[PDB]
Amino acid sequence: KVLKIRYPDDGEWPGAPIDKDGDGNPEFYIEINLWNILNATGFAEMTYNLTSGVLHYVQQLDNIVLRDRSNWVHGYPEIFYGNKPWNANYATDGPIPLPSKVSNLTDFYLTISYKLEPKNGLPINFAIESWLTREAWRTTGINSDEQAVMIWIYYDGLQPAGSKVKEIVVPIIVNGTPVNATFEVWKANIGWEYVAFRIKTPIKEGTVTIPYGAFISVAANISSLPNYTELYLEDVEIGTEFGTPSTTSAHLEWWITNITLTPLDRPLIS
Ligand SMILES: OC[C@H]1O[C@@H](O[C@H]2[C@H](O)[C@@H](O)[C@H](O)O[C@@H]2CO)[C@H](O)[C@@H](O)[C@@H]1O
Ligand SMILES: OC[C@H]1O[C@@H](O[C@H]2[C@H](O)[C@@H](O)[C@H](O)O[C@@H]2CO)[C@H](O)[C@@H](O)[C@@H]1O
Ligand SMILES: [Ca+2]
Ligand SMILES: [Ca+2]
Repeated sequence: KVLKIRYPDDGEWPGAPIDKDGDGNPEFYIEINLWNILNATGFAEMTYNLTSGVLHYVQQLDNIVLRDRSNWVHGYPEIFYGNKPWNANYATDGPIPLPSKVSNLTDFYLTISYKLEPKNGLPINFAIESWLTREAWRTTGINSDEQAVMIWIYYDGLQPAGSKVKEIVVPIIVNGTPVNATFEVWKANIGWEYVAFRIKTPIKEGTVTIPYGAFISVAANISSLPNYTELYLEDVEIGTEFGTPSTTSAHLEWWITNITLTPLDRPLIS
C-alpha cells in the first residue's frame, strides 16, 4: 500500500512509477531529483500512500556540495505526468495525451492540492514545469531550439533565470474561489529557451487550479524559437526547486494530496 523512494539509500537518482492499477502504464512518476547535489549528509524520502492518497516528501540535508554552483538551485524533487525528456521515465495513464504537439493539444485545467513547509528560510519555489521538444518522445535532454516553461505558484528567496519581460493576468481558482492573479513573465537562454511565470502573491498551501493554455500561449508569443506550434509538450512536472550556491543545509517537507488534469474543449494555444 505504500511506495517509498529514498536518497542516498536507493542511489543518487531515486525514482519510481505510481501505477495504482498495476497495468504497466504509470499514472504519475516520482523523482527525488537532487540533480545539482554532488554530496550531502542526511537524507530525502518521498512516500506515496496508494490507500490514503497522500504524497509526502521529507528532506533533511546538510553539508551540501553542489555539482555546478552556476546552476544555482540544488534539485527539484517532483512528481510528473507525461514523458520527462531528461531520462527514460514516463507516466501516460491519464486523460491528456502527453506528449502531443502544441498545435494538436486542447487546453486543460491543472488542479493541485498541496502544503509546503521549507525550514529555516530555505529558498524554494513550488513550480509546475513543461518541456517542449522537437521530437515526440525525447529521452536524452534538451537542445537550444527548445523550451522550458515554469509556473511558480509559490516562491521564497528565488527569482527566475534571465530577465523580467512583463506582467500578465491569469484567472485561477484558489481554495475554491476564482481570482484574477498576476504573474511576472521572465525569459532566459540557459542551453534552451526558458520562460517562467512567477505569481506575485505566492500561495504556500491550498487547492489551486490554473488554465494551462494561458501560460503556454504567452510562452509561444514571446518565444524566439521558430515553428513553436510544432514542438511537443512532453510532460507536466510539479515540484520544489530549492537552495542557492550559499545554502549548505536544506530541510524541507511538503505534501500533495491531489493532482488532476481536466481537458477543456478549446485549443491549448489562443
Ligand atoms: O539540467 C536541468 C535538468 O537536469 C536533469 O538532470 C539531468 C542532469 O542535468 C544531468 O547532469 C544528468 O546527467 O542527467 C540528469 C537527468 O537524469 C533534471 O532531471 C531536470 O529536472 C533538470 O531540469
Ligand atoms: O540555473 C537554472 C536555475 O536558475 C534559477 O535562477 C537563478 C539564476 O540562475 C541566477 O543567475 C539569479 O541571479 O539567481 C536565480 C535564483 O534566485 C532559476 O530560479 C531556476 O528556475 C533555474 O532552474
Ligand atoms: Ca496504470
Ligand atoms: Ca522520459
